[PDB]
Amino acid sequence: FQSMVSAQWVAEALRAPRAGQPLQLLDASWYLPKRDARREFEERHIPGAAFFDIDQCSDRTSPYDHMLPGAEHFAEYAGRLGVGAATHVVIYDASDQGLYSAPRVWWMFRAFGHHAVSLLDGGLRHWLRQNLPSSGKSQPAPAEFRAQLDPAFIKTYEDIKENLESRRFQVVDSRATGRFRGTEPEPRDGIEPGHIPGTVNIPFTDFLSQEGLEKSPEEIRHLFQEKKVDLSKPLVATCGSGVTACHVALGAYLCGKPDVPIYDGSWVEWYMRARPED
Ligand code: NA
Repeated sequence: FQSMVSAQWVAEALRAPRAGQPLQLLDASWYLPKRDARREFEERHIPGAAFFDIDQCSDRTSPYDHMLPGAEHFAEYAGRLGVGAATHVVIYDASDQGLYSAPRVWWMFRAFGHHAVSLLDGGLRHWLRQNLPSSGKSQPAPAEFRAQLDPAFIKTYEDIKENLESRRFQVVDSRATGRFRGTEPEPRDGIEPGHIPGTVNIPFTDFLSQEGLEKSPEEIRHLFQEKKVDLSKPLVATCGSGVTACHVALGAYLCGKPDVPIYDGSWVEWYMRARPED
C-alpha cells in the first residue's frame, strides 16, 4: 500500500514535518550516454533533495553496470544519503518521460527491507508545470541504516533460462519496440538488439501519459490485459539493463500485485551469456 506521492503531497510534508517519521527527497536521474544527471542536479533540484547515483550505489565486482549492490554497501550508501529506520524516501528524476530511473531506486529500498519508500508523480518535468519550490550540492546527515536483501525481488540468468522450459512466470520487457523487435540498435557497444523467446513487449512509456504522469490503475489493468498479461499469475520484468523494468513492477504494484521480480542482468547480460545469433 501507498507507493506513489503527488507534486502537492511533497510540498506539504516538508513544511510539516512530523515526529519520528522523517522525509528524504532523492534525485535518481540516470541517462544513457546522450546529459549529466549530477551537474544538472546542482544547477536545478527540489529543496532537500540529495542526488542518488544509480551506477555508484551498485555491485562493485560485476562487469555489468547498476547491478544490485551488497547489503552492507546499500546500508552505507542510503545511510550517508539521510535514510534511517523511520525515514520516508521520495524518489524523482529530471527525465523527459517524467519518471524513468526513479522506480529502479523505489524497487531497491523495497528489496533491502525498507518499505517506507514512495515515488514522485511526473518527477521534475511536472515539478516545473506545478510551481517552482533550488541549487547547490547536498548535505544530509547519516543513518545507522540496516539492510537485509530479500533475493525474491531478483531473477538471475539461470532463472530466465530455466523458465524457457518451466514457464512458471510471465516475462514483460519494457524496452522500446524497435530494440525488442531487433530493428533499432542497442545503446551498448557490441550488443545486438532483439528479445528473449516467449517474452511480452510492454514498453515503459505505455505506463505514462503524454503529460508524464502515471496512468490510472484501471488504465494499467487494461494495458496488462491487452498485452496478454495475467496479473493473477506470476510476472517478472526485464529491459536493457534492469532500469525501466521497474516501471512494469510499479504498474503491477498499483494494481495490487507487489511480487514482480526484476531480471537485474536484463538484455545486456542475456545477449552476453545466451549469445543469440539472430
Ligand atoms: Na565506491
